[PDB]
Amino acid sequence: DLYKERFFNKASNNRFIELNFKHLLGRAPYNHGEIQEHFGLYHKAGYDV
Amino acid sequence: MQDAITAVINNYDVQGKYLDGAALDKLKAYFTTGAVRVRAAAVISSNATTIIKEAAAKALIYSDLTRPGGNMYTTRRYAACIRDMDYFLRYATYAMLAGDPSILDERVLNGLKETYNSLGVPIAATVGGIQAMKEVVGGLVGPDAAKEASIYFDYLSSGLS
Amino acid sequence: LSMVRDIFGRGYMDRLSQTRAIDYSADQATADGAAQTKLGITAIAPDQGVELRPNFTEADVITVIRAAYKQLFGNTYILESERVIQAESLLRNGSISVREFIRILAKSDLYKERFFRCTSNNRFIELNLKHLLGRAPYNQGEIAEHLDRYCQSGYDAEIDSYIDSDEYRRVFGENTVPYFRGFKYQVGQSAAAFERMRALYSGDAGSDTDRNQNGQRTELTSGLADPAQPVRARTDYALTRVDIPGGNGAAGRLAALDESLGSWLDAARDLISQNDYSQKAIEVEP
Amino acid sequence: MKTVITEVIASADSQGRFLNNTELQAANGRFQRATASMEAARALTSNADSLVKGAVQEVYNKFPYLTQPGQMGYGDTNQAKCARDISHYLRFITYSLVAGGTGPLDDYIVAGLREVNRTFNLSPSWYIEALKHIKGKVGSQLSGQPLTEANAYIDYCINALS
Amino acid sequence: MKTVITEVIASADSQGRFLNNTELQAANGRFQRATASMEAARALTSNADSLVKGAVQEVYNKFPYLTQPGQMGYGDTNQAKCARDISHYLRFITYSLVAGGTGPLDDYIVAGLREVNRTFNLSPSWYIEALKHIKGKVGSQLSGQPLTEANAYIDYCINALS
Amino acid sequence: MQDAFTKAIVAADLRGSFLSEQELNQLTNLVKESNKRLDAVNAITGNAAEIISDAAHKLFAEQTDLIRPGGNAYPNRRMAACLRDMEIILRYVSYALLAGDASVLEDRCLNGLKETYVALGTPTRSVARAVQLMKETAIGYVNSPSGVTRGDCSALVNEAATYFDKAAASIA
Amino acid sequence: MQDAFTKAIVAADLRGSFLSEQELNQLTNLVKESNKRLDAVNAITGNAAEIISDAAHKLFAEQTDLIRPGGNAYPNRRMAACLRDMEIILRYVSYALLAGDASVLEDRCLNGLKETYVALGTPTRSVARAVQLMKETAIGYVNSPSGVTRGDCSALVNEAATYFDKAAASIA
Amino acid sequence: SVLTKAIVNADAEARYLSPGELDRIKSFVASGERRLRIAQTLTEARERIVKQAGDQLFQIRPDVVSPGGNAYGEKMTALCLRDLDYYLRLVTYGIVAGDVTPIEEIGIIGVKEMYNSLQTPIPAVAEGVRAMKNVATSLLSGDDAAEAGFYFDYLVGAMQ
Amino acid sequence: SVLTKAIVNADAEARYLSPGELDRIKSFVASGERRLRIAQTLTEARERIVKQAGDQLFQIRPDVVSPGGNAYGEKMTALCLRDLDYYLRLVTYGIVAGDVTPIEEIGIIGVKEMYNSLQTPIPAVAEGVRAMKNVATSLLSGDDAAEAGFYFDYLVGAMQ
Amino acid sequence: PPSYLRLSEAESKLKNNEISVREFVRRLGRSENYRKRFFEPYSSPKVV
Ligand SMILES: CCC1=C(C)/C(=C/C2=NC(=C\c3[nH]c(/C=C4\NC(=O)[C@H](C)[C@H]4CC)c(C)c3CCC(=O)O)/C(CCC(=O)O)=C2C)NC1=O
Ligand SMILES: CCC1=C(C)/C(=C/C2=NC(=C\c3[nH]c(/C=C4\NC(=O)[C@H](C)[C@H]4CC)c(C)c3CCC(=O)O)/C(CCC(=O)O)=C2C)NC1=O
Ligand SMILES: CCC1=C(C)/C(=C/C2=NC(=C\c3[nH]c(/C=C4\NC(=O)[C@H](C)[C@H]4CC)c(C)c3CCC(=O)O)/C(CCC(=O)O)=C2C)NC1=O
Ligand SMILES: CCC1=C(C)/C(=C/C2=NC(=C\c3[nH]c(/C=C4\NC(=O)[C@H](C)[C@H]4CC)c(C)c3CCC(=O)O)/C(CCC(=O)O)=C2C)NC1=O
Ligand SMILES: CCC1=C(C)/C(=C/C2=NC(=C\c3[nH]c(/C=C4\NC(=O)[C@H](C)[C@H]4CC)c(C)c3CCC(=O)O)/C(CCC(=O)O)=C2C)NC1=O
Ligand SMILES: CCC1=C(C)/C(=C/C2=NC(=C\c3[nH]c(/C=C4\NC(=O)[C@H](C)[C@H]4CC)c(C)c3CCC(=O)O)/C(CCC(=O)O)=C2C)NC1=O
Ligand SMILES: CCC1=C(C)/C(=C/C2=NC(=C\c3[nH]c(/C=C4\NC(=O)[C@H](C)[C@H]4CC)c(C)c3CCC(=O)O)/C(CCC(=O)O)=C2C)NC1=O
Ligand SMILES: CCC1=C(C)/C(=C/C2=NC(=C\c3[nH]c(/C=C4\NC(=O)[C@H](C)[C@H]4CC)c(C)c3CCC(=O)O)/C(CCC(=O)O)=C2C)NC1=O
Ligand SMILES: CCC1=C(C)/C(=C/C2=NC(=C\c3[nH]c(/C=C4\NC(=O)[C@H](C)[C@H]4CC)c(C)c3CCC(=O)O)/C(CCC(=O)O)=C2C)NC1=O
Ligand SMILES: CCC1=C(C)/C(=C/C2=NC(=C\c3[nH]c(/C=C4\NC(=O)[C@H](C)[C@H]4CC)c(C)c3CCC(=O)O)/C(CCC(=O)O)=C2C)NC1=O
Repeated sequence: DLYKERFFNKASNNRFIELNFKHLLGRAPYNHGEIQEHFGLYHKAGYDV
Repeated sequence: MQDAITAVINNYDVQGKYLDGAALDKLKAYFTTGAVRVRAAAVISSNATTIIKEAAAKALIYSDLTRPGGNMYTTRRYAACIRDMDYFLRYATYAMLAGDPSILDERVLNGLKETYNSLGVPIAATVGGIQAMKEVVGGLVGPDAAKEASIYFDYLSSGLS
Repeated sequence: LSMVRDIFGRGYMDRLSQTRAIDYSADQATADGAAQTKLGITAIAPDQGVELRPNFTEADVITVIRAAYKQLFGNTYILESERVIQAESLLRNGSISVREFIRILAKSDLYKERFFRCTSNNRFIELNLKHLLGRAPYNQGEIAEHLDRYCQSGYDAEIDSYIDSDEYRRVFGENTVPYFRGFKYQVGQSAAAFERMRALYSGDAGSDTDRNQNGQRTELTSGLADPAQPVRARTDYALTRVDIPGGNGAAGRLAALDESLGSWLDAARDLISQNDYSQKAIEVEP
Repeated sequence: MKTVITEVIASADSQGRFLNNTELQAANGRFQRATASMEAARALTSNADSLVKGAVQEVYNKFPYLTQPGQMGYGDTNQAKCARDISHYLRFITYSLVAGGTGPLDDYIVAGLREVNRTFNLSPSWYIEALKHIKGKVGSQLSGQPLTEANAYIDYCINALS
Repeated sequence: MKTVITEVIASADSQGRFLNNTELQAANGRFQRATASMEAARALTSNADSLVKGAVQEVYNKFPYLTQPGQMGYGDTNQAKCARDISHYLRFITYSLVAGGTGPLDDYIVAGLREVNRTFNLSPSWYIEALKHIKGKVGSQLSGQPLTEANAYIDYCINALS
Repeated sequence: MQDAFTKAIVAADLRGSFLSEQELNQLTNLVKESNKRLDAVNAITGNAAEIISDAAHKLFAEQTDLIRPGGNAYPNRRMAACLRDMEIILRYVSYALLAGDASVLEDRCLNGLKETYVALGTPTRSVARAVQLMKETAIGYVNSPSGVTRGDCSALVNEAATYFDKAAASIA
Repeated sequence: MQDAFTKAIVAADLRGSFLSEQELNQLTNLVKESNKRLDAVNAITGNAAEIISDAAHKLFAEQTDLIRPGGNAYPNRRMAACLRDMEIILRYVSYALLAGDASVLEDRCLNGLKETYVALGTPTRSVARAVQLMKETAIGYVNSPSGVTRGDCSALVNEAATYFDKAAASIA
Repeated sequence: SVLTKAIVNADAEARYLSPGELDRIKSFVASGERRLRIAQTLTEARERIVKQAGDQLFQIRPDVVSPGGNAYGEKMTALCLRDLDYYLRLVTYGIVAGDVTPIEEIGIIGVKEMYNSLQTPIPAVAEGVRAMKNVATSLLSGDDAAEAGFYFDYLVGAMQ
Repeated sequence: SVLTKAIVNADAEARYLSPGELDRIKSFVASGERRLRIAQTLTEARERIVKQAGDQLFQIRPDVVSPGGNAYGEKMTALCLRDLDYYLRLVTYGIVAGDVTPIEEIGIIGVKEMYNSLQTPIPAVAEGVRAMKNVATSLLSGDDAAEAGFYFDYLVGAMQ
Repeated sequence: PPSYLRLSEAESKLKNNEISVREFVRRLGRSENYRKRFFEPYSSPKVV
């Protein structure tokens, strides 16, 4: 909930997906295909996957 | 700017509606208070200088504000401050005549909060200067006009805070 | 000009002046017209003590009996079967003074059951001073002298010691019902007697028999032994520990700046006194 | 604060008793009397300015020496505090008129009067003479029961000062 | 801010999921429980004044030395800031009662508590003793499920401070 | 102690002023309605016993726990205390009603009362209710009396209610 | 109640000892200066009324708010209370001065006084000032009296001042 | 200062300081040591100058300390001398810099509007300043008294 | 006038008069006879009006007519009432014109500078005008007294 | 100007750098104070 309350619970999916790239991978999103792939996974399988 | 009457006209114009019963009732509610607004403006205008002096005396001077280190220290800044006070009084008198606060937004509040932050002008102290002029005004204008004058001073002061 | 010559010269000749005496304006800022007496004491400020005089019909005797019962037993209900009908009959017949009627009521088994059997000896002394003398204890030594007299001479002799006191005779005489006095400063009275009387006097609605967690505890004795305190105000009047914020006016700042201003202040006052400004010649106009 | 209403209520309370016909009859007196009282009050209220200046002066005319230097009717501050004081008295007279009793006078002017006057070297004689004068002029501002009321309270102050 | 409602919504959202019977059952608990909670809240609200003065004093009675000079229970400002602080706790207890969860306590008093208390030389023991006392007196203002609720949150604060 | 006039006077004095023509006429109106006021106070006095009795019957009808052992209106001693308090409060409400001001009620009766009851274990909510019932019946009497001249007493009925409501609020 | 000797005795007793030759001579000196002390107490008694009056005139000269409505020395009742307190404090200061010890002042007058005034709404800073003015005038009199033998009373003037200063500090 | 004034004019013609607008600076530097000394001397006697100025003022214009006067009363007089203390301070600043500069921004621009609001009679403030000239000037050598006097007469001039 | 004001705004925007502008000319001209009557009454009582203004003034400010007062003396008072006569005249002009154009060019623009030079206290001139309002207004019907009163309060306003 | 026409709010707008000097000049050109005193009395040819 430390990560979830701060970076997921009050932002949209674009801010959340780009914050995942900054925190976990340490780099910025590369194209629109990286974001349109990840949010499809979020809607299909939830935040844990 | 807009007043009571043009507020209604423009609200209907965007719908392309002729004025209907609800509109006509609003305009009546303005016209029926009109003579009282005029009398109140003549009291404020003719006591302008005394209102500022009594408002400053209750809410600004005899204080750290007027002492070295204070924002209304120096004849320059004291003059700028009571100059401002005159603006507020004068425009509130316009808003109250018009029966619409839109002029207070267009010609007074827009950017003023940040202008004061940028110069260091104390906001809370300025609000007290506004609410002291209201206090004086409400005595001078009487039962007829007290509530109606008061609201545009309150509009001004919640516009800064 | 001419309107000047005629309606204007003599007129200026000092008549024009006479002077400029008049006013005053205001006028302390804040509120409080004779209120303070709001702390439940409005009825009491100085409560009006009931004197019963001779050749009295009855209505006066019934009023004195009600006042004496309200003073000795507080606002506590007394059953008609609990009233000392013999003492009321002796007072109605003028056979006893109001003082001796109070002695009979204070020695009664009802006063012994309510105030002596239900309460600690120190609280019984605090209450006897309240009921019989209308005041709080001045010193812990006064509670000790009454406690030693009680231990040596028993109950009825302690009651007589309050009623035969020169203080009782000087303040109530023989014909006045005791009334609450601790809200006045008397000559020789401790300033703490007011605060202690207020702690003992919970207002007119107060019951001295209240078995709820404080009424049987010594309200005053905790404080007395030493330097430590004040009285519980049940505390919605002692401002519930207002922490004394400090009534200090905007002038506070002037004081600070003029402290430099204060060097000029003296010069102000100092030249004012050598000087009077009645002089108005002012110009020279060479 | 002593009024007919507070007095009867005080007397009921102290006997643990509801207000009865005795006490309500009393109250009716106070209410029936309000018209005369309040007429006196309005007349004393609007003439206050001149009643005060009239009485102030009369204190100096009756005690000429007061207005010489070194004396207590000299200089702006003494003469100012005098007008004020008579004004206080007239004010409480109007209050007593409106209230239906001497309470306002008892609580705000009578309680403590002599101690104060004695510490400050204020002679009651002045104040009696201020009030005697006010009583003279109020003879032609009022009549009938409003005058009797005005008189009742002016005289009450004069007795408080003797 | 943690309430039963926010918790179930958070759990749904994080699985990208509509609220289902599991989550609505949960919510019914919070709503069914509101009556007891809000009774506790009203009682704690109106007694606030005395609950605070009672607990403040008890801190000095249990730690006598605090009230001596040179100490942190001395002078108007310390004793003032103390009453205020206990008042903050009771305030958030009522909020937690009304809200249906510990959120208000977690967000406004628990997050950061120790760092603050450690920088300012404030011993938790005082605050525990303030709360233990408040718990003693709330035994006779409430009973049944309102008392259990009041207790739940008072105890929650005491555990936060240990 | 204050009455409605005395209150005016205290506020005027705090300004340093003779009473305002505003305040004067407010008080002229109180004198105008004073016969009605006397009837209203008389309505309560003339039915005090029944007002208390009827309030009482109904209080214990609702709250049968008070008259069980363990209950705060049991045994006879406690019931007599409860009946006595009902009378005391009705009495100070009638005083306030003659006065046109709540102060005697607040200062001599309501001040400290809640804390007394809590110390005693007396259930304040039940006491508040007993006061609400006295109000219903008292006003009943103010509104429907013996051969009083017909007119409108609603202003006075309201004011009486606020005194009953002050007491209730103060105690609950 | 203590005086300067009694104080010595209490401290000696707490050691379990007969008075030290140190303490003996300190007390021999108090007896040495006792005629001066009697004149000093007499200076205050002989001008009590003027000391209070003059302090008073000057207090209200400075603080003209106290004598306006609401102000705490308005109306006559409050002014008489304020004049009375000025006398009470001057009285206990004179007692301390005869005694050579502040205890009667602290125990019978100053103990609880501040909290009394705060409860009452009496402005303590004004009361402190009235005490400072009494001090100025009282000492004036101690220093310049009717045909007293010429000598040095500064030790006693200091001690009197500390009693005035105790009271001021205790109250403000 | 003299520096500020010279420079501000310089940047205005996109030019370099010329051989005249250098000579004044040199004069000022030599003058400044003397100028600094005069200000220090004035500062030492400030309380005496103000007080004696205040007596000289109220004799010449008793009306300001009278019933309908702006400075009537003990604390309306206290503020009046404080204003006289303000202006003496600004006069020491003006002398030291060698140019009036800062004093203008601190105490004349806006002064009409300030005092009109307070209803202070401006020309009697000008008199209070003349009174200070008279006192201050009696504590300085002839040459230094003149140099000081220019700055007093400026303030007197600006309140006009 | 109302005419001059309307037209000047018309010409400056290069246009014919508005319905509004035409309406006010019509309402104005309808009040012609009434406005002329208001001026006549006041012209007819001019000597009485200044005097009563002059008494009201010297009670309220006995100082102006005192040693250090601008109007001190018989001929310093004569000129003062003459100035009061001037302003009443201008007020009659304004009332018949229906605006201030004439009042303004003749007696307010430049008035601060004139009176500052003469050292006349401006705000006590404003009082003299209030005093004239009070007298003049007591010789006119309620409706006409208000219409006149606007022009008195304007002059009072402009001396500010 | 003897505290005349001037620029209430005009001065604060020019300083503050809310308005630039060219702009302030343009405001000054179209104003009553200007129309009167330079266009109030002249045929259409010398005013230009
Ligand atoms: C916080 C919750 C949340 C929202 C609301 C959300 C919106 C959202 N919609 C998106 C795309 C989209 N959204 C639509 C929606 C529409 N197309 C239409 O023509 C219709 C008008 C409309 C359907 C009613 C389409 C077509 C795209 C894909 C656009 C593209 O890639 O070309 C994207 C880009 C990433 C992606 O394609 O997955 C985001 C972030 N994302 C989120 O995380
Ligand atoms: C350093 C620049 C500077 C100056 C000079 C200045 C003056 C100044 N003078 C003031 C008042 C005052 N000043 C005076 C002065 C006078 N009365 C007279 O009649 C005489 C003509 C004159 C004395 C020579 C008086 C009487 C007041 C009180 C006016 C009032 O309170 O209404 C006040 C308001 C009180 C305050 O809050 O300080 C200010 C700010 N402020 C500044 O920042
Ligand atoms: C020590 C025990 C004791 C006794 C014995 C006693 C007797 C006594 N009876 C009294 C009155 C009285 N006693 C009676 C008795 C009677 N009237 C008749 O006609 C009958 C013949 C008789 C009843 C059998 C009456 C009527 C009064 C009232 C007299 C009055 O006030 O007019 C009074 C006057 C005080 C009062 O009225 O309370 C006393 C002291 N008091 C005591 O303390
Ligand atoms: C232990 C010895 C002792 C002291 C010292 C004492 C002080 C004291 N002063 C009091 C009131 C008072 N004290 C004053 C004094 C003053 N008013 C002013 O404006 C001046 C600044 C000042 C006089 C110099 C006044 C006016 C009151 C009455 C306040 C009121 O009731 O409104 C009261 C409240 C009770 C009463 O009014 O009698 C106490 C207890 N009481 C004591 O028993
Ligand atoms: C100033 C006027 C005044 C009031 C208002 C007053 C209230 C009051 N009520 C009391 C007791 C009481 N009051 C009640 C009242 C009730 N019990 C219930 O269950 C009901 C809810 C309620 C009746 C409606 C009872 C039962 C007691 C006795 C408590 C006990 O001793 O256990 C007591 C304790 C002393 C005594 O028992 O006589 C006081 C002081 N006292 C006063 O002097
Ligand atoms: C609320 C009711 C109330 C009254 C009645 C009242 C009287 C009163 N008059 C006072 C003073 C005074 N009273 C006067 C009276 C007069 N001087 C004259 O020229 C005449 C001879 C006379 C008028 C007839 C004078 C001169 C003083 C100043 C005494 C002094 O401080 O030396 C003072 C001392 C405080 C002060 O200096 O103001 C009080 C309390 N105060 C009150 O609060
Ligand atoms: C929103 C919830 C919240 C809490 C709980 C809170 C606690 C808190 N208590 C503080 C101080 C304090 N707290 C106390 C507490 C006490 N003093 C005593 O007499 C007793 C021993 C004790 C009460 C039991 C004291 C004395 C200080 C002043 C510490 C200092 O600045 O030296 C401060 C430092 C800022 C300040 O000085 O006010 C915080 C933040 N602040 C918050 O915002
Ligand atoms: C002994 C003390 C005393 C009392 C009690 C008193 C009552 C009294 N009530 C009166 C009127 C009245 N009283 C009422 C009262 C009511 N009308 C209703 O319909 C309600 C049921 C009731 C509400 C309280 C009304 C409506 C009038 C007639 C209007 C009026 O005189 O104000 C009158 C005027 C004469 C009359 O019209 O009968 C008197 C004298 N006078 C007194 O001196
Ligand atoms: C009735 C009670 C009583 C009194 C009052 C009393 C006074 C008294 N004061 C004395 C001396 C004196 N009293 C003073 C007092 C002063 N010197 C000053 O210059 C100061 C103004 C003043 C300060 C308080 C001095 C200096 C002496 C002479 C030295 C001494 O004897 O200690 C003496 C010694 C005889 C003498 O030299 O005159 C007596 C008996 N004796 C008594 O039995
Ligand atoms: C037409 C609408 C309008 C308004 C309202 C307005 C306000 C305004 N106030 C300003 C400055 C200022 N405003 C103040 C005001 C105050 N000082 C205080 O201490 C008090 C709290 C307060 C008076 C009550 C001061 C002292 C300055 C000068 C800041 C500086 O020195 O630069 C400035 C900067 C330009 C200038 O100095 O004139 C503007 C534009 N401008 C506008 O165009």
